[PDB]
This record gives sequence, structure tokens and C-alpha cells, in this order.
Amino acid sequence: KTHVQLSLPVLQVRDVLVRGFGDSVEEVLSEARQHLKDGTCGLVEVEKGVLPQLEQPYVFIKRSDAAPHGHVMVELVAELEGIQYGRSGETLGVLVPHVGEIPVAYRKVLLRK
Repeated sequence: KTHVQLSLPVLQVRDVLVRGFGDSVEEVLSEARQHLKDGTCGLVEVEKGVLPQLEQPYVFIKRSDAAPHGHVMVELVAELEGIQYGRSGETLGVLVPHVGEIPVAYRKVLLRK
């Protein structure tokens, strides 16, 4: 399928134990996709002071359309030193590895895979 229904655990930034997916734009997009598929991907909602607490390159989920079965259509965009790889809509948050942190909520998304 070109799209996959996922429910992403929403993590508080100060709980996150693994603060990025890797060391290149290509690796973080690769790892993000692997974690999204394996159900081992969390979401941190972006506010003032969140991003400097996480590791670059960043992976964002961005709204790709204006929401089947409650699932917002999103795609992946990476960012490194203020340059983004991809073009999409509004940020729903930044992806991180999930290694058992307790979430505060779930974000239903339809991921363009």
C-alpha cells in the first residue's frame, strides 16, 4: 500500500532517551521509515525550546492533504542546519525512536510510504 494507518505515541521531549535517528539526512529518513513500519516511532510536538533539545538531522511529519478514518495524511521532511529535504504542509511534530517512554497521547496519521 502507498499509505499506512499508524497511531504514533506522543512523547514529552524531556522523556525521550534517543533524541534522533542518525547523522545524515538520508540515514534519518531511512531510520524514521524503518521505525514507522516496525511500530517503534514516537512523535514530539514542536514548541519553543523543543528542537534544540533534540539531535539534527530532524525528521518532521507534515500534513500532505486537508483525513481518512480520523488519520491525517502526512509525509516525511528532514532538516539539517536550516535546510529541509522535502516540501509539505504544516508540521504535526518531530519523529524520534520510541524505546518504551510513556506517551501523553496518540496522533493518528496516514503515512505516504
